[PDB]
Amino acid sequence: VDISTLPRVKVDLVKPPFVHAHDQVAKTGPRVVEFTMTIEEKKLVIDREGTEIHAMTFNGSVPGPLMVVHENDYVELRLINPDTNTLLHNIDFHAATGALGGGALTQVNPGEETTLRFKATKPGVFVYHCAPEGMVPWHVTSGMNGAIMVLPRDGLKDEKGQPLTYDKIYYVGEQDFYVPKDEAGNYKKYETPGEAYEDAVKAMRTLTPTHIVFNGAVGALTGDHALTAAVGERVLVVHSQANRDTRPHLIGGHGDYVWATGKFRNPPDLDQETWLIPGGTAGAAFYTFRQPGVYAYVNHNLIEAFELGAAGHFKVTGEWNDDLMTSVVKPAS
Amino acid sequence: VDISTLPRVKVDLVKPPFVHAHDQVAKTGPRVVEFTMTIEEKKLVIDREGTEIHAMTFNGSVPGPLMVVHENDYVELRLINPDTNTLLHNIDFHAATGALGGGALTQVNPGEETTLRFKATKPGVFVYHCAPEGMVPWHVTSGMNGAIMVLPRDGLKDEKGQPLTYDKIYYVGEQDFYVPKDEAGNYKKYETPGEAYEDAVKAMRTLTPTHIVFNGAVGALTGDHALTAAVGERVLVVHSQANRDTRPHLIGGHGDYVWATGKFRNPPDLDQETWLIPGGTAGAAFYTFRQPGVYAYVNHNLIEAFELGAAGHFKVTGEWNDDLMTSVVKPAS
Amino acid sequence: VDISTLPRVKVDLVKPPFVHAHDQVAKTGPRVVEFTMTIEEKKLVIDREGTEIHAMTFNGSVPGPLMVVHENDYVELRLINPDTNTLLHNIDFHAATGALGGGALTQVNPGEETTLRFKATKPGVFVYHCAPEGMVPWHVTSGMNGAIMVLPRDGLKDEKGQPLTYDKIYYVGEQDFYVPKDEAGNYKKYETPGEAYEDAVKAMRTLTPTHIVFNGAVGALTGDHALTAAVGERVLVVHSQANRDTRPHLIGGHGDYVWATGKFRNPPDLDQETWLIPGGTAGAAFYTFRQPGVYAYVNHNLIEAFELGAAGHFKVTGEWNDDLMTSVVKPAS
Ligand SMILES: [Cu+2]
Ligand SMILES: [Cu+2]
Ligand SMILES: [Cu+2]
Ligand SMILES: [Cu+2]
Ligand SMILES: [Cu+2]
Ligand SMILES: [Cu+2]
Repeated sequence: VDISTLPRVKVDLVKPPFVHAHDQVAKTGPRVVEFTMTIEEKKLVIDREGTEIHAMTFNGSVPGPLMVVHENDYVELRLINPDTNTLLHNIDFHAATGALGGGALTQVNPGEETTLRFKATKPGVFVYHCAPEGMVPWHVTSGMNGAIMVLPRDGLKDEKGQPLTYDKIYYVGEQDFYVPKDEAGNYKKYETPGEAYEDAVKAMRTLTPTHIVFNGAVGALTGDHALTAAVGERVLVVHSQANRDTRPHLIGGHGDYVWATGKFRNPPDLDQETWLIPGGTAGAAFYTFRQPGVYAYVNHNLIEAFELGAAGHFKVTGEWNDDLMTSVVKPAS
Repeated sequence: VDISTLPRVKVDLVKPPFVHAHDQVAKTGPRVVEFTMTIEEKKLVIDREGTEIHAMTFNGSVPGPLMVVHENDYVELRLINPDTNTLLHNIDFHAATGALGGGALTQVNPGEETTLRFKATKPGVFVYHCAPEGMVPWHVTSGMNGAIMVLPRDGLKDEKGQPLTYDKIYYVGEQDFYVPKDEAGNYKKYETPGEAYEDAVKAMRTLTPTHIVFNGAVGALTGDHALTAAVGERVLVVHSQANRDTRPHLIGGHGDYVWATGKFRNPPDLDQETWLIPGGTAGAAFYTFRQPGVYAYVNHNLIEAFELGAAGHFKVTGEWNDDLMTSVVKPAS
Repeated sequence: VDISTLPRVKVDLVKPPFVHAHDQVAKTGPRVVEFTMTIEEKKLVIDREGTEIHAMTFNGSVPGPLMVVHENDYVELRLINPDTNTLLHNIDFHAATGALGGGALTQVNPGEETTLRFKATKPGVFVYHCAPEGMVPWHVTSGMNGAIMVLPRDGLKDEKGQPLTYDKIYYVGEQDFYVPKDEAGNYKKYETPGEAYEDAVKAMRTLTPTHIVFNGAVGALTGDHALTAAVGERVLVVHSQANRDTRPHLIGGHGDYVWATGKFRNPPDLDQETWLIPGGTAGAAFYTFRQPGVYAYVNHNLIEAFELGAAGHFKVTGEWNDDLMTSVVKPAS
C-alpha cells in the first residue's frame, strides 16, 4: 500500500534510562512513526575524578534515546545538526535494510538537516550509531549511539509461545570510552577535536577502555538515579553496546527470559545468571522481582564494573520472603 | 511446607577437579543440604617460574569446591572465617534470589562465622564468589570463587527431552590473575594485602591477565593430575569463570551436548567444537569419548592456553578406532 | 563397510574467499574425499604501511582454503612440507575425532609428507590449524589456519526444518597478528624465525593484536576484490577465527539465518544484527540481499574493523527498493 495512506504518529523521545510511552501489543495497523533528534556536541564529566571529554550525542544524552515501534511500521527520522556543532554526523540503523543502514543517506554538516524513512522489517532490539566515513569508531566511542526496539505486533512471547508482558522498561546503554594517556598514565587534554583525533585513534588501538559506564557516567544509575521496582513487577531491561562485548548480570536476581542477541523471532534463553551481548548488538532481559532491597546491575567482568564504571543499582520495595533466603545465624564470633 | 519438617543431609566437599558424591536423579523429596566452608588466605605458587601470590580461598583450593543439589532443595551454608585470616569475606551465590546473592547477609570478619540458607529455585550450574563491598574484583581475582550445580529433579535431558546420564563429572575452574608488573615487566612483591591493594587495582585496570590457569596453577591438570576417562564413558565437565570470558575446547573431541551459559531448562547446543562461557557464568559440556590417548582441554584463545596457562590434559584408555581416524601414510621424506 | 570399497573424489582447492565446487545436497553415497595441501612459509605485506611478516600458510594463502564435504564422508589429506621451508608443521582438524584432531599423526619436517584420513562424523563448519607441540599459538597467529565445512547429507535447513539453499558461498578467515613493538611503539624486524620467537611470545602475551585482517591483509576484500552479489541472491558466508573472538556484522543487512557457533544440527538464530563467533570456532550466516549498493562486512568492534583492519565490502547490483528505505528530505541547510 502507498505509504501516504498510512497513519502517522509523532513521538517525543525521553532521556535514558526511561523509554517513551508505547503499546506492547499494536493497537493500530502499520504506521509511519516520526522521530526527531538533535545532535549535540558537549563537554561531559564521566567519572568521580572529574575527567571531562568532548562527547558527541544524539539528543543531548549518552546513550541516545530508545525508539520503540512495531514490526512493519515505517520509521521516519528527522536528524538535525545545528550550526553550533563542528563535525559531520550521520546515522546507521542496524534495524534497517540498505545504504549502510541509512548512513550513506544521512550525512549532515553543521547547519543542515535530513529526513530518512525505513521499514522496520525485523522484530528485535537493534543498535543505531553515527558512522561518518573515515571516522566511525571515534564517533561511536564518543557516545554517539543508542538503540531501537521493534516489537512484534502481538508483543513478546515466551519459549513456548505464550504472552510475556512487562510492567516497566528501562534502557541501559553501556559506553566504552578511550581517553588518551601519556607515558605516566595521566589523561591528556585537547583544544579541538582535530588535535584530539590521532591520540584518540592511538588510545582506541590499545583496545583497553579507560572507562566503561552506564548512561554516560560512573554512578549515573545509582543513588537518586537508581532504577526502581516493586516485588512482583515484570521489568524489561534493554541493554546495548555499540562497540564492545558486555555481560550483564543482576546481582541477587536472574534473567528469567533473555534475548542475548536481542531478536524476538528466537525463543528466549531461560534462567540466565549472566548473558553475553556482543559489541554491535542490543539485547533484552525480562525479570520478575521476588525480593526487596538493593540490587546491583553490572557488567560481570567485575573489573569493568567496579573499577571502570559499569555498575548501576535497582532499589526494590516490597515484602522479604524468608522461604527464598534467610540468615539462619547472623555473622558472629 | 515448614522447612524444619524437611530432611537434612550434610555434605563434605571435595577438592576440585573432583566432585562430591550425589545422585543425578533425585532419590529423595526436597531437602535442606548442609555445607560448611572454611576461608583460607594462603600463599600459592601459580606458575613454573615460582611466582607466588597471596591467594584468597574457599576451603583451601582455587577454585572453591563444586556444590551439588537439586532444584528446590534448600542450601544451607556455614561459612567460617578463622582468626588466622586478615580480611573480611562474604559469599554471593548466583543461584540464589535476594540480598546480593547472600553477600549482604554473610559478611564475616576474622574470628566470625555465619549460616545462610536459600532455596535453589532455578536448575543450572552457577558461579559463587566473594563480594565484599568496595573490594569485589580483588577478592574474586585472588581466587575466591567456585560453582554450584542445581540439577533438575529428573536429571539432565537432551534437546529432544530424553535422559542424559553422565558416568563421570569434573569441575574446571578457570582463574584470571593480575600480578602487578613494574616498568621493566617484572612481577612486584608486597608485604601486606593493604600495601598490595592499589597496585592490584592498577594491574586489574589493564584488563590483561598475567596468568590464566585451571585449578589454581599452570599445569595443575597435567601429568599425575591429568583427568582420566575410558573410551565409551560419558563425562560431564563443568567449567566456571567468575570474571572473564572463556572458550573451552577439547582438543581431539567435541562438546556433544553443551549448556554454554549453563542453565538446564534450555535445550543443549549439539556438536560444539568450542563454546563461549561469559565471565560471571558457569557452563556444562557432556562428551562421550570415542578414541584413546591424550587430549588437551584448553581455553581456545591459544595464547591464553599455551602461554598464560589455560590448558589441562585428559588421559583416555581404550581401543583405537581406525574407522574414525588413521594415518594412511606416516610422515616421511 | 570397508573404506576401500567407497568411491574416491579428488578436490582441487581454491583461494579464499572463493570455495571449491560442491553440491549442497549429497549426490552420491559416502565417499573418500581427497585433498592435497602444500605448506608455504612466505613474506606477506599485511597493511597499507607495508608492514611485512614471515607468514606460515596452508597452500600459499591466509586463511587456508575452505574444504567442503558431507556428513560421514572420509577426508583424506595429503600434507606436504617442501624442503624450502624451515619449520615443522602439522594439522589439527576440529571436525575430527582422536589424536589431537590429527595433530599427533601429521608432524612433517621440511622435505616430508604425510596422509591422514578421518571420518567427518558431525555436520558443521569447523576450524583447522597447525598445532606443533610447544609452539601452537605462534603458528596459528602467523596465519596457519582455515576451515572445513561438513554439510548435512540433505543440505541446510531452517529453524522449522525446511530447505535453505544458497546461491553463492564465501569464506572469510579473520586473522589476529601480533607484530612485536619496541618501547617507542614501532614494529620490530627479525632475521630468522628462531630470533623472532621470544619477542613473538612477548607480543602474543599482551593479548592485543596489532592487526586484525580478512583474507590476509588490510583491504584484501575491497575494491577490485570486493565480494559481489545481486539483489535477491542467497549468500552463505562462512567466517572463522582460530584464536580470538569476533563479531561479524553486514552493514546495511542482517544474518537471516545464523549458526554463530557453526553446527548444523542446531536450529539457526534468526534476524541477527551481529553474532559472536568464539575464538577457535567457525560460524555460518545466510542472508538474502534486498537492496543494491556497497555493504561493509566488519568485525563490530569498530576499532578492530576500521583501525586494525577487520573490514571488507560487498558490491551488490540490482533494483533500489524505496519501500524499504528512502531519503525523504536529502541533507540540506
Ligand atoms: Cu557523529
Ligand atoms: Cu554498526
Ligand atoms: Cu573474600
Ligand atoms: Cu557475581
Ligand atoms: Cu605450522
Ligand atoms: Cu584448535
